[PDB]
Amino acid sequence: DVVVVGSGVAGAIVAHQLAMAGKAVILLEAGPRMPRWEIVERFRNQPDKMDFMAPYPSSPWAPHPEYGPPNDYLILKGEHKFNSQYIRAVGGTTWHWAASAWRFIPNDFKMKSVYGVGRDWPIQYDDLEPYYQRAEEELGVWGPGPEEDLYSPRKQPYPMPPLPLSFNEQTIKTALNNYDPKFHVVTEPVARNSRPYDGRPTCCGNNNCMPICPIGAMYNGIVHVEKAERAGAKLIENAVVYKLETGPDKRIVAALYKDKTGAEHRVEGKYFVLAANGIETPKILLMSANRDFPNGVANSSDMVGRNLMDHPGTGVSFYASEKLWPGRGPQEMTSLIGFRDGPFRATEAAKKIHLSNLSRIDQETQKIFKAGKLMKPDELDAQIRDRSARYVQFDCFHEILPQPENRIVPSKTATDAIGIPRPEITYAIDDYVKRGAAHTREVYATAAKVLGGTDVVFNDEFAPNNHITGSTIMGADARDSVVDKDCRTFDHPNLFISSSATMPTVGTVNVTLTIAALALRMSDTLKKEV
Amino acid sequence: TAPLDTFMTLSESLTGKKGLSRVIGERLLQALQKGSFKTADSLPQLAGALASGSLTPEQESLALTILEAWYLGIVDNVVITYEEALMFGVVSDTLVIRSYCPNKPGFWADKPIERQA
Amino acid sequence: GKPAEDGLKLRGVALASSGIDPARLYLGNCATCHQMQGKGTPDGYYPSLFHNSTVGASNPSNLVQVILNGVQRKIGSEDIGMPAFRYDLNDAQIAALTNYVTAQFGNPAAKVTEQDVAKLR
Ligand SMILES: *Cc1cc2c(cc1C)nc1c(=O)[nH]c(=O)nc-1n2C[C@H](O)[C@H](O)[C@H](O)COP(=O)(O)OP(=O)(O)OC[C@H]1O[C@@H](n2cnc3c(N)ncnc32)[C@H](O)[C@@H]1O
Ligand code: HEM
Ligand code: F3S
Repeated sequence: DVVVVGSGVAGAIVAHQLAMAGKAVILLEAGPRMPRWEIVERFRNQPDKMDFMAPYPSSPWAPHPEYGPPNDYLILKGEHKFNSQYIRAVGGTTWHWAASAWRFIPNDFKMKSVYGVGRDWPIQYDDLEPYYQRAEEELGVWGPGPEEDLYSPRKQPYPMPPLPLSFNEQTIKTALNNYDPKFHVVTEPVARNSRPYDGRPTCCGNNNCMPICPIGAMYNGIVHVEKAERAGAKLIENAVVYKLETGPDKRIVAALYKDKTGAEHRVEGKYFVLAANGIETPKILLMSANRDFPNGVANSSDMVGRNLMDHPGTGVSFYASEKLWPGRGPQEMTSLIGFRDGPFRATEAAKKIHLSNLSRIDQETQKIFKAGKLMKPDELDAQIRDRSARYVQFDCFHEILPQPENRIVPSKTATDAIGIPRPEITYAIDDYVKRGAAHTREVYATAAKVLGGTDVVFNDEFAPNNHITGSTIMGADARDSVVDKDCRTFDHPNLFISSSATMPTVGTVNVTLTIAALALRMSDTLKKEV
Repeated sequence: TAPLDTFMTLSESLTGKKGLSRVIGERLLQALQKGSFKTADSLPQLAGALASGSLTPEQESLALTILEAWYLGIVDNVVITYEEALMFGVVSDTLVIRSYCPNKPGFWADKPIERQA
Repeated sequence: GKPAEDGLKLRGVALASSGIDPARLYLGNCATCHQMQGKGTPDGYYPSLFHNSTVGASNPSNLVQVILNGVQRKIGSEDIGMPAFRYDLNDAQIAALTNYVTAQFGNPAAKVTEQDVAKLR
């Protein structure tokens, strides 16, 4: 009845829903199923625990980005190299995510119709609010009470309350808040258990969010892949989809995949859900091209792969005047949602700045030793606690406008092991973001002076935040879009896209929650038709 | 008197810690050297220079390595030890270590109890 | 029981390809809670399972029973719970872990659990 490609949070949910509805489902998974226990030990064994893709081996048949060292699986060109990362394995990229469950603020859903830049959504916030909550109820998300205004109107409160903040995050929260209320530093909404929830456990400050929770305390796509199989959904691990086949009713009738060997297989279904990631979903589309649709299925708009977006990050690291001991609790619980909105957003982009609660005794110890000067164990320890306690780091999400010149196309030369053309991404960062980062740097310098910073280091290199969006743009008409407001494709009735690719604007936050909601949206949609 | 007792008591001298696991100390030992003894020796010769007057330049480089081996837990870019890594237990009172839960949920609310102060 | 050290020499060594390696089963499935050595965190919470009752009984049916499902102590408007391992572990994976646990923590003599796992499901 329903054939879901990709077992990432997106597809996982869809499978589960229709699986519950008593519908026969097939979940197609490119990579293999890696169990919790195995992943952790790989990490615990890795020399660099700042490489969050390391403990996830890129299976030759289903390869993915790896920068330790560079496996160059991505062909990058343009002004800025789109060095993002995803995880091809049963459970999706939510295996290594930070579990930061943020809502898009109303104005995000009407950028051009308000600031006159980018593009509007075919839907408005109030349309996704009821689903937003259902997404917070399925994932299990803790978040502040009314007292803290997240500027996303809530019909109902969070299903869980947030555990106390880390001494580090509570100190810097108060320090800045009392300085300027405009910074508006608040408790971050996240999919972390503040109490035994969904049959899972509660956070115990493993401080390992990225690259992985060894308990399940926080949400991992796998949770629904499980619930999915238990509903009756037939999951096929190591089924890398490469082509989609159509019928005269410009409808999709089957999808073909290669197993570990490279042996092509065919899967026939009634409805199709393209639940691959931001780079992989457009690759399959720009790969299933036939005489019926020369420009590639659901690509009559020629917008498939285009309008690719991801928050160009910018951080700052310094040594505070006071001890903070980053590492006691989750990696991130604080977020400076001050410049998420405002008029200027018609000139430079709005950014969400987040304080780093990651252990730095790993890094700081190394930094001392790199000096290469011998010291007695009293002076050594002295510097270890002095450095690792006073270390603070601020990273932020910048918003880049959806641009058609930024695209993901299957390279017409390079190819993967099983011989599938590998993603060739052409990305560049407009001045719209450059100006925003400029003022974003003035906030960093101030945050320093407030927290009595020393050895203040500025990271002015736009870092990838791994939020691939806009590949299969959403719109009103099919001449400048790919899917409608129902996440359905204009070209193919029974083809649905459940990925950040459908998101017109990237906004100022992490998109996963937005994705999970849109997923549940379709679930009710597909559930009425079939 | 095996090339291991020398190392252990040479390590306690540099690390300034007592009760180091000889199980780890041997692994560090193996990795510090090759399949060789050239490293297993000169240890006694070092212990004398250290626990006395001035140290010869390249006699320092040897110490510095033994330190890193114990604290960082990685030698030649290979993880020999992570939990027992000495850098993680110098502010303890309750060991942190990334990938392991110290105490319980709310543990990170109140101010950490700085050690040797 | 007594502190393990079982993983003391298991760090840096690549993971095994096929076959139940009980030693690593505890490391990846547990440790992060009961800690590598099985000592359990200072402020009690998740207890040390080398001086526990269940860990070393005589007939460990009540032991594996926990590994399968977990615990749900809801008392004190601040409830606890050791999570589930019914869907993330096999009857053989569990039984082999149980034998390791008991043997290197409890009184291994009566430590059986030879595919009694399945019957407990
Ligand atoms: C890397 C990363 C990402 C991340 C993050 C931190 C890191 C280090 N922190 C986040 C955060 O704090 N908040 C947030 O909202 N997002 C955060 N992210 C990003 C997040 O992980 C992803 O945006 C999200 O998980 C995307 O989910 P989705 O379901 O859309 O897709 P996926 O998770 O990437 O899973 C894709 C699945 O599809 C399969 N696949 C891919 N290609 C194929 C083909 N050709 N055939 C078959 N299957 C395919 C993959 O195997 C996978 O199962
Ligand atoms: C993993 C393999 C694993 C095992 C095995 C295990 C065993 C275990 C036992 C035997 C007990 C005693 C409870 C009883 O009376 O039978 C016990 C208790 C707790 N556990 Fe546990 N446990 C394993 C894994 C985990 C994990 C991953 C956590 C938490 C993340 C966890 C926690 C707990 C807690 C808490 C208890 C007791 C609750 C309390 O003392 O407050 N366990 N476990
Ligand atoms: S990995 Fe685990 S329990 Fe807390 S901070 Fe990160 S979630």
